[PDB]
Amino acid sequence: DSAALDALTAENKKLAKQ
Amino acid sequence: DSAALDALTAENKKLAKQQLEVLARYLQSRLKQGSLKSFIKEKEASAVLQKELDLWEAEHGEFYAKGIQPTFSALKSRTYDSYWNWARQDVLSMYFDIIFGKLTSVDRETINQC
Amino acid sequence: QLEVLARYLQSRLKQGSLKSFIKEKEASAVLQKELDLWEAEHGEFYAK
Amino acid sequence: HNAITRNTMFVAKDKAPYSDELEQPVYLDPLARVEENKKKLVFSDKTI
Amino acid sequence: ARYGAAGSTLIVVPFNQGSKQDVDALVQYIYDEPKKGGLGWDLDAIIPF
Amino acid sequence: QNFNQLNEPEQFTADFFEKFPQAGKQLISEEDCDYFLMLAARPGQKPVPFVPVLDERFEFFFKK
Amino acid sequence: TSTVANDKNESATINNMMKHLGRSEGNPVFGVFQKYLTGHPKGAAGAW
Amino acid sequence: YDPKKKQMIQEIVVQHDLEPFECSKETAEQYKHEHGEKCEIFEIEESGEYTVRILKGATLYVPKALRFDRLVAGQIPTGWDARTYGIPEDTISQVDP
Amino acid sequence: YDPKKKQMIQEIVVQHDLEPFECSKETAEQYKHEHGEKCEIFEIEESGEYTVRILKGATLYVPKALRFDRLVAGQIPTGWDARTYGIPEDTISQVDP
Repeated sequence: DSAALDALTAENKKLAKQ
Repeated sequence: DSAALDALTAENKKLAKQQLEVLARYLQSRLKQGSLKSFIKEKEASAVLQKELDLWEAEHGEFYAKGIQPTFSALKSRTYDSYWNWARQDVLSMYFDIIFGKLTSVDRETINQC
Repeated sequence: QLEVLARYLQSRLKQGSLKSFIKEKEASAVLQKELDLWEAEHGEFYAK
Repeated sequence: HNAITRNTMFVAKDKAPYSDELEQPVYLDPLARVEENKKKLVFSDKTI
Repeated sequence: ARYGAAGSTLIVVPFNQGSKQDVDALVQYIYDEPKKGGLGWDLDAIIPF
Repeated sequence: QNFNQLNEPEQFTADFFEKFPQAGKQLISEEDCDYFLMLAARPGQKPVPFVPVLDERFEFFFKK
Repeated sequence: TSTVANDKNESATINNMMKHLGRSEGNPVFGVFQKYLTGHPKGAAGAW
Repeated sequence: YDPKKKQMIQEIVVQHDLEPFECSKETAEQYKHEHGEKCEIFEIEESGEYTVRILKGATLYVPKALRFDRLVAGQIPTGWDARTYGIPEDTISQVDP
Repeated sequence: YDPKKKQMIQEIVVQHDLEPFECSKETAEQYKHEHGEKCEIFEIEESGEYTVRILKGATLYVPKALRFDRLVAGQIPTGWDARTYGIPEDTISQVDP
């Protein structure tokens, strides 16, 4: 789902920002 | 599809895990030295201790086991020596029994108290 | 970087490590307390 | 018995025995005594 | 309180006669001097019922 | 023991309050006043020939 | 105390005391208000 | 109040900048006033709230619990209520126990 | 006490695990007693001290300052000392001002 894809995008962005 | 999304998640997790192992190897930090080695070693030690305990409890039984428990403590000693106070207390208690009609000399409890 | 990656992976570098270990050490201490009770109540010869 | 059965043991007094007009006249008369009126003990100007 | 005569002292102690440690600790507590937390007593009778 | 002893209630009342002299000295408690008001309105009973209380049940007591 | 209610109430109280005790008209008491200079030290007020 | 878990707070100087947290403008300004160079406050222009970041060298109070050894007290019977004596709820909320 | 900088502490729930800090066994045990699953205590076998890690979801008290608007009080003159009246140092350290 788009919600799952956005969650994955947020997780990757979070790792990159950390 | 959810299968494709899970595959992407697994690929990202795999990359992160490989980077994690490379960094741990570089730092000489062992991700399973305090873990899982020490843990299975202490579990084996506990198994040995439990084997000795099972020997004791099978040789003696449950009642003997819970009965050999020490219970003595000098801090739980209760010393009673105030006969001096209890004498006057009992004298007065019997005196008011007499004056309220709860006691007569014929009763042998009176002679015992006296 | 190591801690950031472990946090991202939800891998705990001290869950199997050092928590399970101090817990099993406490359990072994309890067992050794019972064993010390038995051996102090009966002695070495009776024990062996 | 009424208070225990009805949880009315403490009856907060909403108003003083004297009105705002008779507050100070009662303060300044040592002989001012409350009188009964409608079953309530209140100060009246007749006693001031 | 009802029976303790002059000079009598009743010391109630917890004690497990089914443990060697209580036996040793109790005799040590009875015979040790008061300055070591004992009683400093010499038993004139024993009634192990 | 049985309410048939109340068919001659004056002497029974005298014996009862000779046994309980304190009853004739103590005012009726609030518990027993509430019990009395409930007995005065028990269903299946002839409504009492008096008015015990002036309350929301005053019409009930007055008219039944 | 340099508060509205306190100063008004205290002036009224002193005025009513003198009016009831028949203080001769034209003989006011002079009011001292030390707290203007020393502040209000709660308990030490009346002592100062 | 659990005497076996008597709550206290211990002062610690932080050796690392905490990740920023969100709060109102007033609280962020208060944080900056207290800490200063050891705090950092920044408006989220999208909403209006503020982000506060506590920096290295700042003082924090991390709670700790002390096993207190006075567990027994002579207490009014449990379930004692001022309501059962007719004291009104407003007085109960206003005055001290 | 600076009324323009009245110190207060604000309760915050942490959204990130703080880096471990070192302290004694007693203080680490107190921290674990208070927080529990939200704290991690471990002994440094090299020394004997303990490291305490505060985890996500724990409660911290971060100080804040409030610009208080009562800056004026009637105060005993500056430099007033009980020593000049002959009150001994031990009494000064024992008793209240």
